[PDB]
Amino acid sequence: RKLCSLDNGDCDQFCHEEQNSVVCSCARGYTLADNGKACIPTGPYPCGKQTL
Amino acid sequence: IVGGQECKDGECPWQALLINEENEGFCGGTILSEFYILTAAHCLYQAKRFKVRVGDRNTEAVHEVEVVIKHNRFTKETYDFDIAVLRLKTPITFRMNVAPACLPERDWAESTLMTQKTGIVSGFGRTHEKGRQSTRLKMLEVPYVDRNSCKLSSSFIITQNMFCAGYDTKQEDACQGDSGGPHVTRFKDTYFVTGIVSWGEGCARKGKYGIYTKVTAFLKWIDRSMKT
Ligand SMILES: C[C@H](c1ccc(N2CC[C@H](NS(=O)(=O)/C=C/c3ccc(Cl)s3)C2=O)c(F)c1)N(C)C
Repeated sequence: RKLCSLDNGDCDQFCHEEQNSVVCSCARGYTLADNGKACIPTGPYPCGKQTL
Repeated sequence: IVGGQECKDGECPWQALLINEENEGFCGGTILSEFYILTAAHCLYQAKRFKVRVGDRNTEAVHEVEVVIKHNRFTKETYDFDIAVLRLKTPITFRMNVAPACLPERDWAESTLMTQKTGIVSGFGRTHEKGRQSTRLKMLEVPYVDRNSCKLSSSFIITQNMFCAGYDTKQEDACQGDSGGPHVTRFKDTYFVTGIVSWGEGCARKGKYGIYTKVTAFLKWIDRSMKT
């Protein structure tokens, strides 16, 4: 297990492998954090989150 | 939903309910955005006119539909391509119990979501094969089923646009009235749409599974439908 196969490449959401390295990305309504791995909601009620 | 548990406050906020003229729910749907609902093509034959209800966990806001986009390849015979997108007349206001599920990117969904052990199905359908619709929204964790086991268990052809989920012996399944509703998969506390409740040979029948429309097979179709 390497890259996206290893714990999803440390990405919160989408993981892709480009040129032998991990590239993370996020669903609409999220912005990729500065660390290039976390996904930050842009608003209230981002997709896929329970409203708890 | 046969078996499973009641959806508690805020747990299934992407659930939508299609209701006929007589305000009775007959199918589910999944909220995709403020204007768009995902549902099953076959649901579109169960009522002449219908509206979409969101937010109510206990049947005891309503949105009219502007455009119905039905997959042109749907066939009543095989239930292949059992998918439709609805554009509402007015946008949904997100709030407690009302929020969209995420659409995943296709390859990632196939390698990361469809390979998880389970997904979650929800709806206001019957709680027993013979029964009245549930007044409470229910949810049920359902294991993904191996494609070969799936085809072996089935009296009908399972196409590549479909997948199986559920239990072989344990008596828990989606049921009548749940069709068109969400199958979602959790990944790091985010829920992605992965299926549409489509069909089953009865509810929770021994040696049978629930059959779902594979959303990954239609991601581009969905994206295009939400632009026009
Ligand atoms: C493959 C397709 C087909 C097979 C079986 C069915 N049936 C027969 C009964 C069943 N109706 S139902 O109880 O409202 C649906 C139950 C479900 C159980 C699990 C699901 Cl996922 S959906 C159902 O969907 C069907 F509607 C369609 N063809 C034969 C029309």
